[PDB]
Formats: sequence, structure tokens, C-alpha cells
Amino acid sequence: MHWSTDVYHAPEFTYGNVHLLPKTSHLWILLGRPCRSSLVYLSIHKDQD
Amino acid sequence: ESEEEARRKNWVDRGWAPWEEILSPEANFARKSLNEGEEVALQSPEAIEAFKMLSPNYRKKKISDMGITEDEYYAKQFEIKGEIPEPLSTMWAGPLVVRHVPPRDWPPRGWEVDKKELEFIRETHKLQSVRVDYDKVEEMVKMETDDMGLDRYKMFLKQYNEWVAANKDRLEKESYKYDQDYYPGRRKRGKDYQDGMYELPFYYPGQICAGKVTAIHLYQGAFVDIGGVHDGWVPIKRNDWYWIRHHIKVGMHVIVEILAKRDPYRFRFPIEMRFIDPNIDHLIFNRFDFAPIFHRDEDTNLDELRRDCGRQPLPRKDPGVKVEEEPLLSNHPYVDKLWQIHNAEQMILDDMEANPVKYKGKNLTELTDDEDFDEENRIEYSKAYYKKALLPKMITKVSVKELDLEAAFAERQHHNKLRMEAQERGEVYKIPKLRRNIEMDEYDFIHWRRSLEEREAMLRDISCRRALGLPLEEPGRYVDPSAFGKDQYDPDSPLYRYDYWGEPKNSEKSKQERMTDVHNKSIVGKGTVWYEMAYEDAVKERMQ
Amino acid sequence: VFAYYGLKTPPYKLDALEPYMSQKMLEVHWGEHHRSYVEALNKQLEKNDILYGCTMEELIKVTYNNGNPLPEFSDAAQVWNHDFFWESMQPGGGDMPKLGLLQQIEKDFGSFTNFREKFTEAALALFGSGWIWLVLKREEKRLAIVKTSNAVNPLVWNDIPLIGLDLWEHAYYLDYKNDKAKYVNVFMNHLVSWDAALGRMARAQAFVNLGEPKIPVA
Amino acid sequence: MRTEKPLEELYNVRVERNVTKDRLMELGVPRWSMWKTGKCKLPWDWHVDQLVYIEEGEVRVVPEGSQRFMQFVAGDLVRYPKWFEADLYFNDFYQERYSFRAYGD
Amino acid sequence: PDPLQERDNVQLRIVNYILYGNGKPIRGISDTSIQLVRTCLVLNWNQDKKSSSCEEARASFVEIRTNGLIRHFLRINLVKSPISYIGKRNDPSGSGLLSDNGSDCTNINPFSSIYSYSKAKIQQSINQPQGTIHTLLNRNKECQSLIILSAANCSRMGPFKSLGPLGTSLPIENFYSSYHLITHNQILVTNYLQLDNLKQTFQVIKFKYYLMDENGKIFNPDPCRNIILNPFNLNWYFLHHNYCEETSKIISLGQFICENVCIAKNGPPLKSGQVILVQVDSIVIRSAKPYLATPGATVHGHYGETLYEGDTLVTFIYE
Amino acid sequence: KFELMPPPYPMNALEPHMSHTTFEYHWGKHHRAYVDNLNKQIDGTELDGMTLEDIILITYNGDLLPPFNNAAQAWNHQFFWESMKPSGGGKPSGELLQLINRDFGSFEAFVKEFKAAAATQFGSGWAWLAYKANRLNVGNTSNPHPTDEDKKLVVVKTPNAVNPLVWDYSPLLTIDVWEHAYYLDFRNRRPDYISIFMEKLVSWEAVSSRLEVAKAKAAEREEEEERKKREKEE
Amino acid sequence: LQSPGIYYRSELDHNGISVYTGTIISDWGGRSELEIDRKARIWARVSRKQKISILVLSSAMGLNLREILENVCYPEIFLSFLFFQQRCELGRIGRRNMNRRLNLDIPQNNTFLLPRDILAAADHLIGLKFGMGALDDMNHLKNKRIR
Ligand SMILES: [Fe+3]
Repeated sequence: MHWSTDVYHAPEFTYGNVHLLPKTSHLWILLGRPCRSSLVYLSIHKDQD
Repeated sequence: ESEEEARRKNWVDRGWAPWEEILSPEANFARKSLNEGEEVALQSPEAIEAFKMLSPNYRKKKISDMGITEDEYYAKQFEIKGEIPEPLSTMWAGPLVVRHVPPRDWPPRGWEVDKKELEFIRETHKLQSVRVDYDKVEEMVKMETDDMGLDRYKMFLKQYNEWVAANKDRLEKESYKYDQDYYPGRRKRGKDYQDGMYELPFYYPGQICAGKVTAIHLYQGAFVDIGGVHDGWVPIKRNDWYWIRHHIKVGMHVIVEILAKRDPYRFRFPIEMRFIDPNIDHLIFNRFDFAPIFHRDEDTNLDELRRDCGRQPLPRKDPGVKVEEEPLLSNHPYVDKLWQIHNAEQMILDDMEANPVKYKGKNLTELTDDEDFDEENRIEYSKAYYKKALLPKMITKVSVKELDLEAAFAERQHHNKLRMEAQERGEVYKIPKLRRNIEMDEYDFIHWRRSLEEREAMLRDISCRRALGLPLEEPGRYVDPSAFGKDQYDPDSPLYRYDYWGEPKNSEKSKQERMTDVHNKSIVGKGTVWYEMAYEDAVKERMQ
Repeated sequence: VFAYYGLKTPPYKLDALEPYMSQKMLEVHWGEHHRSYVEALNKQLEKNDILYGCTMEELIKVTYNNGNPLPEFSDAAQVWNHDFFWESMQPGGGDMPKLGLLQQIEKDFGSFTNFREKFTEAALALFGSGWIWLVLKREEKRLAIVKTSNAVNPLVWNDIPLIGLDLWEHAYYLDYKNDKAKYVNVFMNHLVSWDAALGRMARAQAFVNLGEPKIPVA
Repeated sequence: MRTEKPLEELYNVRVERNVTKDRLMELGVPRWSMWKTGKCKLPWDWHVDQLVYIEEGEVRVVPEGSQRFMQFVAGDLVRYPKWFEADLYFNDFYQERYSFRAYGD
Repeated sequence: PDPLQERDNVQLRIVNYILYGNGKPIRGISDTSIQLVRTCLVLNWNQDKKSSSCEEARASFVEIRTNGLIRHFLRINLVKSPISYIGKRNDPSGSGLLSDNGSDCTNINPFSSIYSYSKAKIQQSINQPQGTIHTLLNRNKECQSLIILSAANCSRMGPFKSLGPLGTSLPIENFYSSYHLITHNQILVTNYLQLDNLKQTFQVIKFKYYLMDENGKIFNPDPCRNIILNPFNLNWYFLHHNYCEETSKIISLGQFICENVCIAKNGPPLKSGQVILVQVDSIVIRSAKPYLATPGATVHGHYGETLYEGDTLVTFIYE
Repeated sequence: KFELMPPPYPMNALEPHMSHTTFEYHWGKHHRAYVDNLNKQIDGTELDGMTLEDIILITYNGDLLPPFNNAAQAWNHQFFWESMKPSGGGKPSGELLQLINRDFGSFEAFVKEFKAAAATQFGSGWAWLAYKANRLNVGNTSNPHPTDEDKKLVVVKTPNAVNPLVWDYSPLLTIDVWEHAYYLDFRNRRPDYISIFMEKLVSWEAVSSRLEVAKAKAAEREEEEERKKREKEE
Repeated sequence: LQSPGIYYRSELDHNGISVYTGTIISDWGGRSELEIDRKARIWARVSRKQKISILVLSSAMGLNLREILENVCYPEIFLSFLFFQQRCELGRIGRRNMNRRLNLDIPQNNTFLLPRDILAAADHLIGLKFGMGALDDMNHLKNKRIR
């Protein structure tokens, strides 16, 4: 996800993922392939590999 | 929390940045029109302007009202808003005094040169320890040339020229073979390769070099061309390019300092450098912990990759046992291999004694039992054996080529002749031990002595390391006691298993019934056991 | 054949610290103890050419081998260590830090007096030979006081060192026979170099950023 | 890859080939322990150093999870490092002279 | 009998119990005599104090086939529930039970020709996603996730329309001076350096190049001007890094470009994405898709979370 | 509690080789400090009066406990003084020679080894000569085929403040390679100090005395083991 | 007929926020609900009374209070908040449905209602109360089983 402006940085709830919008804005989805790596995989698989 | 605090948190951890987000007119109108309401008259000035800008003729008239060319409006569309930083200045600390020194790692692995020339080249490393007073440098300036002494450096150059002419084609072939597509950081090949480019061995950490910026990546960083076959890389992460992009532009001549040189096969960017002339050390907050590597198809073992790159070991589960508080090892690997051939020799001797007709006519020194023995087919496993119960079975094809029947024949012919006369004497003869058993015991003894020596050395090693402050276990392997987690736990208390609820101690399956059945059939009676002792205790009582 | 083959004479003269460290003592530590180390490092680098073509900061880490040091780790560490030490002391004396280093000490250790107390405590608590260091941790971005073993230096944990003291006895036996606390106090009062520490922190700021970003209002 | 990175230095296994007997008696090779084995497979995890002076045969050491091995001829002095996990594959008669050493000589 | 006994976990015990119950005599057959006392042997593995452990043993028989003969030998192995061993010296690898498992290609003998043929039989592995591993800074606190950026997510905009090592700094005698850092930073100079250059007058010269030979003599054609000696040719050449030219690009880094923006009449910036790479003749754009949200809506998620396919992004409350 | 015990030799001119000053600082100041420190801390503890040798073992606990260091250094410091007699040096005579000859080849073999080991110690340390009469406490410690010649004399280098007592070997001879000992005298020429010690100062008889004490210790242990065997049999 | 599992039906409430009630169906047909008022008010409908003391029910299951407050996510509202015949006997399909709806990795062999199941149910309910959740439809064929 990505938003430039016109989105409240502080969430409405303390333990939630909900973010209200003060004004109209565009929400972007930067395409990518998600993966689920365990603690063993993160020892060698690092950034920009 | 507060909006400011939230934005701060985001910038620090997530990486938010208010990018430009160039929009179309149709969209600009959508963003500046939905703020008022629906089917309502547009009262805001910017909304009316965006509504009027939906016509091409209106835009082509407004661009002429302000007197701008057709390309000027398109250039102004991609304009950076917000506060722009001040132009940075270059404040040089003092005189730069340098000296051309050949690299310490000049001769690559596998290139042999004359020893005396390499000695005279490496002699220059001793002279680098002397200090120079920078202030008095101006005083000793000599404008006359043709008096500088650079024989050593020259010698290096001579060697270099030879090595490039020797290995250029091989390096280009390897680059074409292992690397498929070109990327900033790989070897310049094809039309991009001009004769006269300094190859990778020429460079060494600590050299200041001048170059131009040829590429800018948001996630990786800047790429500077230092006049060589391999480009240079300055690590700049994703979020810093909001402020660094105003000071670093493609095509800018910059001065850089090489701080590390790596292998181009494993590492993506072999030369990583820092900026000297456009000093931006106050705008880099996100940094790389480890250099990028290639996860190729040839490397199948992750441990070899970790040891080649230099990263931490693969973490494993933390064992609760101690290396010192555990029993020794008294089982030699040759025990099974000697036991099987000993039993085979005994059985063959017994079979030859039972049927002397087959043993007769053939010399006992050499007996060709089977001529179709194969070492590859020595291990044969067949799970069809269901004589007593359904269980797997294995077959071992022992070879008579190495069976030492010479001494075994004499031993058996000496033991039977005495056991028969002992039986005739009214006594029962129980053979205490054989030679093969003695050899197996000696193997067990030497293995036990090896383990004892190992632990005797470990008891001193632990002490000294503890005293001098050295790690007893390899750092990076047993660091996580149970961070790896959420595994189903057999234990009830973790809640991964059931605990009595309203007294629910009942357990599914786990039938003890099947086990009870084999016990019941043989010995149904629920009698009280009288004698109860281990097999070792039984042997001790028998020998006593 | 030999790299790093140089004693790298200190910035000051051998008699610059005479009122506190006699000119003979310095002569011995630098002339004999240090020189020897270099010679043996050169003799060990002549045999192994792979470890010859490596920088000092990389040679130390590659010879440490993550707990199982190679037979040439101790010597190279010592050479580097000693060099840092000579430069970690300046002629005259050290009264108090300067603009940046004093602020960072006040932020990390609370105050400069508490910093001196903790430094003296860590120096006196060390047993045997070793060194005491004032380092800058990268991932934590703060100053810390770490005590090490005979030859181990903070370069093995990727930490930038700023000030160091030699607690090996060879350093103090001649003028301060067995009053090691005195030697510490002298080194902290009239032998510590804060300009060198400030310059090294300025150099380290190119690798670890000590500050807060400029967050746009958007 | 045209591997210029052998396993003798990737894994810190220092091997001295064709050692002279004067250095052997200087270290104490003849006054060490013994170990004999034919064709076997010994998975072993090291806890201390080990100077192995092979005497009779040949030993091919295979580290954990690896497909490439390192071979030691009968005239080599091998120093196995600490925290080493390997699988020694034996093929024929083998004899050695070992002495486990702690931190320091 | 063995002098050295291993500390095995198998505890074999012999239990002898009376046949019939006390006080009740059963009828005795005339043909077969009754067995007053009997004995039996049981195999029970070690039981942990925390949880009761059972002897999960396996029974198999092995036969020595030599000279056309067979043997009757039964083997029992108390195999533990976890295949993983605490240490490698205590590995169960030294055994073979079943040949059904064939997936263990790694068990191929390196001396056989099959090991050499498997190098070419197993082609280069392409099952991997073949992309740059892009970590998540937002997911650093929680379980760290990974984004694989590949050619399917990035595109390239085609049209869109001396140098070398100087030297190595020598050690400085007056270490007190801050000459070690070659250039100061305009922002951080107020921290490590006193305002001496502000009170005094700084020199008008910026770059001073002094080249020292192996004998220790400083040589430079101009006394303090900018002349650089190139390593390969050893010829004094001016840098001219400024060259009285400025390089700028219309498309900056990080800018989100929508479609139908018409930067050029030839090529449109497709994929509606962000510029991640800027070169001298090309532009790389990472694909993205915008979503228009009305005031009062709610975005489900933080800044840089991973949104799988079919996940709720925005909730609109409409009549 | 534990108090400084004077050196057996006069420690004045007993050795012209070792200065009185060296003795005064090494023993008078350093040894005193270790013992005093031990006394200051051991007070009121469970180990108020336990023999220092036993106290060492208890405080080794892998994790060295707070007083281990002071204790060990004190004990070791006293072994040193015992090791050197006034006029001294020569060759071992008596049974030591036989053991030495079996274990290492000649006196000239042990001498070379001891000298070498001492030189290679890095940092503060001690050098030890010991009898291998140890016995593990985990698993299959007992030896089948127990044989004479399984006990041997070994040279052991130690890091600062660790004595072979912790691993149950038999201390016999020691050199203080920690710098306090030889600097004043030889200004860092450590090999010399080692050499002088092994020529002019080693009273081999003192070590031979301890040698036989140790032999008896071993014997008493296996005699007690025999007693235990009888218990479980009958 | 319906399949055993948790459904998280959002019953409309006249006063305050909508009450989120999660019904756990067993193999026999038992029903155990969990309600949520404006406050935490985590109560069960198994007992005759409206409040069945879900905290006391979780404590009586055999789990430690510290582990109970440490395992569940968002421990702030958990700390602020102050049968085995047919209910625990979940079927083979019930375990699969509960592992699919929730995020547990309990093996398929286990067919008993573990306390971790109730813990995760309460966690998902209190998360749905904040907007992090998704309701279920009982008319969906994936929620029904064909005999
Ligand atoms: Fe020193």
C-alpha cells in the first residue's frame, strides 16, 4: 500500500489498521510477489538479493 | 497519538515519503471535486479551474496567456513541490596529499609472476607508515618534473598490462556465461566495452577516484562510473531519496572514495564507495547491514554460501543439554562391519563342517563361493518378509574375497576337539571369548580413549575461554531459545494440547489397549511379580 | 613480502609526556613491545598471501573467525591496537570534551563525571591484561564503554572505537609499579585526547548517523 | 564456476602436505594416541581442535549438507576446527595420530 | 559381555510372576504338568519426568547372504519421535531400513558416474521466483515479509526524449588538525569543528593536489592548482569536473506517474507506476494502480503492508 | 583468614638473579594484595575457614564465581616460591627422572618443552607441570584395561589465574609468566627469565617431594574404589 | 446441514455498537456463543445467565493466567477485562473448519476443543470489534456438509 497525502497517519483505534481520510486521495498498490519466510530463511535472504 | 508523532514514527520505521504523484486532468478534477459534495455547484476556485481545464483548447489558451512553450508546460507538470533544500557547498578540509600505491591484493589467485619483481612492488607498503606534515607541504613544492621516483608503481603497471592482455578474453567469456542481462555493477561487455578501461584488480579500498553518476536507483542507491569495467555503488536507501535527489543528479561529476572491493561472482556490486565532494553524510539514515549477494543455482548448501559471504550462521533450536554433562561414546563404526563378517565366517565354517562333501575337494585357503558378487548390489532391502509379523527386512551380500578363514579354520578345529573331550569328561564347556570379539573390544576401547581425550581437552578449553572471555558456543546459531514458535506442543499446559475441562482427562486414541492385548495374551494372570532386575544385574548375579 | 611494516611513529615526540610518562617507558613500549609485534605480523603475512591482500579492519575480522581466532589474529590486533593508543593520547592534557562529544556523553552517560566514574570502575574491574574502549555502537547509535580481553578489539563486533587504554602491565610497570588506579587517573586527567576522539567521531558520523530526520509536513 | 575457493580454506581446515619429520618430533607426533578403522562412516561434531597426522590410508571429509568433499593423502597433517560438523567417509585401512588441543599451543 | 557399555536409553527388565492367583488352585491336566513359577523379559525405554515416554521401537530382521546361505538375526532399534538429533556424533544416519525412499538424491556416491551425470541431468533451477528480494521496513516489528520484484512488475521507458583513481591519502603528522576527513559537511561542521574558519578568512583555493613519490618528494606542475596525474599514463591532466555544464532530468526519482499524462506524443508512461531507476537514456517504472477514496472512507492497513489478492482495502458507506 | 607466608628462601640475596625489589613487589605487594582481598571478601561466608585449595574448587562453579580469581592467584603465588630454592638447578635425580624419561624422552626434552610452552603463553599466565591422575564424573569415565603408564606427566599452559586444580591434575612446578614477575628485572626479555629459572633456580627436589605425595593420592583413590567394589559385591 | 466451526455472526443491537456473537458448532450440534457489548464484556451463552464469566471459564480450563494474557493479542483489553461430552468432541471436519477460519496449526489428528481455540476465538472477536475481521454467511455451501 501507499498514500502520499490526505490520509491521517494516526489510526482511529489504538489496536486497529483503520485509517480515516480528511480529504480525497489516491491509494496505490505497488505490484509485487509476497512471500512468507521463517527465521531460518531470513539469515541468508536479505535486502536486494 | 498525535499526528506529528505518528508521521515521525512512520518516517522512522515504515518509510513514508510525500511523493509528487503527477496526475491527469480528469483525476485532478476528481480529487478537487469530491471534497465539496455531490451534484452540488462547485464553489471553490481550484475546483472551477480543474473543471475548465478538461478542454484541450482551454489548456492551449491558458499556456499562451502566460507565455510558455509547449514543452515548458510538460516540464512544469513534473515539478518537485514542497520546500527545496539549499544548494550544498564543498568545504575541503585541507591539502590533499596522495601517493600512488599498488594494491596489496594485486596478484589474483592462480597467476604466478617472478618473485623479485613482486618483492620490489610490495616494498612500497613499508613506506606508507611514515607521516607527512600537511602544513609544510606548500613549502616543499617542486614544480620541476622528471625527478619523481615511481619505479615500483611502474613495475606494477608493467605486470598489470600483461595480466589484462592475458585474461581479458577469459573474463569476458565468464561474464557472458554467468551473467545473462546487464545491470549497473556487472561487467561492461559488447558495445559498452572500450579498450583502456581499468579492470577490477586495479582498484583497492582507500583510493580516491573521480567519476560521474550514471544511474540512480530508489532502493539500491547511486551508481558512479569511475572509468572502469565495473561501476561503483553508493548505498542510498528508499526514503533518503526525498532529500538526496535535490543534491545528486544523473550526469554529475563527483569525487568518491573506495571503501571495499568484493568478488563480482558472489556479490552484485563489487565496488562500494562513499561521496567526498557532494558530502551527504547527514541525510543517510537507512543503511545496509550486509552486502547484496547472488543466490544462484550452483550453490546448494546454505552453509557454504554463508561462509563465503560472511553472514551469520543458520539458527537452530537451543539444546537444553550441556556438552560437558553428558556421557561419552563407546560405539565404533567398524563394530557392525566386523561383527557381520565374523558371523558370516562362523556360519560358513559351520556349514562346511556339517556337509564335508561340499568342503572336500577344494582347498581351504581359497574358496570361490560366488563369482557374481557386486559391490553396488551389496545392499538389498525387501519388506516382503512376513514370517512372524509385517515388518521390513534387509539382505547383506558378504564377499568371501576378504574373509580371513585361514585362522578361523584352525581356531574352530582346535576348539571343537577340546569341547568334545570336555563333554566326554562329564563337563559342559562354554567358550569365554573369541579373537574377533577381542578385536571388536579393542576397537571399542580405542574409540572410548579417543572420546576421553576429546572431553579431557574440552574441560580445559571451556575453562580458558571462560577466563579470557571467549564464546563457548558458535555465536549466531543457538541465539533463539524459542523465538521460532507456535509449533504444536505436545505439552498440555501450552494449550496446544487438551487439559481437563469439567474434569475432561479423557484421551483420544492413545489406546493402551493394543499394547495391553499383547501383554494379556502371553501372560494374562494379574499375579504379583516376585523377581525384578535388569539384564545387566542378572548377568552380574550369574557371574557372581 | 611485508605489509604494514612500519612502527608508525606517534604524532608527538617520545619526551612529550615526560612529566607523566617517562621518556624511557615510552621508548620501551613503542620501541620494543610494538616493534616486535610488527615484525612477527610481517613474518606471518609472508607465509599466507591470501590474508596479505586485506585491509587492517578486514584482516582483524577475518582472523578473529567468530570465536576461533587464527594464529595471526593476536599480533595484528595488537599492532592496530597500539597504533590507536598512541594517537588516543595527546601532549599536554585533557580537561573536558568539546561541542559534539560532550553533548553525546551527556545524552548517553548522563554526565561527564558519571562517565569518568564508570570508566575508572571498568578499568579497575578488569583482571589480567586487556584494553578498555569507548566505542560507538552502529545499530544502537549510542556511546558505550566495553572492556575486552588481551588482544581483542571492538572491530570484531562492528563498533567504531574512539578512545582506548592499555591495561597490559607493560605499559605502567616502570613509573607506577603497582598503583594501577593512579595510572588510570593520570591517563584520564592529563593524558586523554578529546580532540582525537572528536575527530574520530566526526569520521564515524559518515557510517552512523546521530540525529533526527527532517520530516515534511504532508 | 571455475572455483578458486577450495574447501580447505572456506572451512578452516589447515592441511600441511608432505610434512618433515623434525617438525613432527618438535610437536610430539609419535607420542600421541592411535585410531584404526577400515571402511566406515563416522558422523562427528567437534568440540575442540584436533591435529590429525594420518599414517596409513585415505580419508574423505564431507561437511554437513555439502556435495563437495576434501581428500587427505596419507602424508598430511590436518587440523580440524572447532564447531565443525562433517561425515568422514573411509574406504580402506586407516591409521592416524591425533592430539586434541584447547585454546593455545 | 562387553567391558565398555554405552549409556543407551533402552532398559530391559525381567519380570517373573506367579501363574495362578493365590488361594485358588486350578485343575491340573494329567498329560501336561503345571508351571508353578514363570519368567518373562520386557523392553521399556527411558521415561522422562515431565512426560511419560514409551518404547517406540521398530522390529526388523537382517540376513547374511553369503555362499548361498542365510542367517536368522532380528534387530530392534528404539527410534525417537524427532528425527532431528541434538548432535551430529549421535546421528542415526549410520543405518538403513527402507529402500522405498528415492527422493534422497543427495545420497549419491561421488565416485559413481551417476554423480557426475546428475550435474547435467539436473538443469539450472528456475522454480525460484527470479527476482530482487525487497524487504519490508514497516514489517520489521512484526513477522518480516518479503516482496519479490521481478520483470513482471517493472518496465522500461526506452525513448524518454580524467575518470579514475587519484591516489591514497598519506598519514598526517599533525593529527590534531581535522585533516583526516577530506571534506567537511556544511550541516555537521558546527558540531566537531569550532567556528575558526568563520572568525578568520578561509583560503580562496578549494582543491589542492600534491603528489609524493616513493622517495618522499612533493611534485606538482602548478604549486597549488588543480592538476591530476592519471595512473595509467602518468600524465598530468586537468579534471574539469565542472565543465560549465548542468545536468537535469524532467522525470525525477520517486514520482508517481498516472496514465494519459502525455509527457511525449510518442511513448506513454504505461503501468501507472513509480520511477525506481533513472538512467542517462531510460527510465524504469514499477507497476502500480491507484484507487480513488472519498472523504470519510476507511483504509484497512498501515503504510507498507502486503495486500494479498481479494483483500479489503477501502470501505465506502453509501446510501 | 589466610595470611601471607614468607618465602622459604631468604628472598634478599637468596637469588642474585632475582632482585630484592622484584621479590618485594611481587610477593610483598602483589601476593599480599591477593590474600588480603580474599580475606576481605571471604568473611562471613560459608567459606569462612575452608582451606583455600578447597575454596578454589567450589568457586570455579563454567561460571567463575567472584572470589575464584583472588584465591587462585594467591595459591599459585605460593607454589612459586616453593618451587625455587636458593642455589639451584641441575638435573632431577631420583624417581622423577624415570617418569620424565618415559613421558617425554630426556631431561633435555622436558626442558625444551617447558621453556617453549612458557614462551608461547600470551598475556598473563602460569606454566604448570602436572600428573595426569584425573577422573571424570559423567558417563563411561572408568577405564577398562586399567594400566600403569596411563598416568603421565604433562606440561600445561594456563590463562591468567587458572590452576590445574580445577581440572584435578597434580600441580608440581610453576612459573609466573605474568609480567609483574620479570619486567623490572629483564625489561620484557621473557625468554631470558624463563631460561634463568630453568637453570639457576629450579630445585627439582622440591617438585620430587610433591611428586610422591601425588602418587599416593592416586593410590588411595583406587584403594577406595576397591573398597566400593567390595561393598556392592558383598 | 451446517458444519462444525465458528461463524462470527454480527447480531444487530438497538443500543450501542452492534453485538458480535460467535457461535461454535460441535459434531453433535451444541452451541456456545460469545457476546461483546460496548465494553469488553466477554461473556458466554452456555450458562443460563447472560454472563457466564468467560474469564473464569478460561481459568478453569487449566491455562495459567499469565500465559493466558500473554498468548492472546492486544493484552491491554484482556487485562482490563476482569461440557466435555459434546462441546469439546469436535468432528474431523470441525477441526479443519476451525483451523481454516482461525490461524491455528493444530494437527488434524486432534479432535478436541483446546483452550487455545477459545483464546483465539475471543481474540478474533475483540479484533472484529475494532474493525479487523470478516463476517460469515451460513447459506454458503462451504459452511454446510452433505450427508
Ligand atoms: Fe601495549
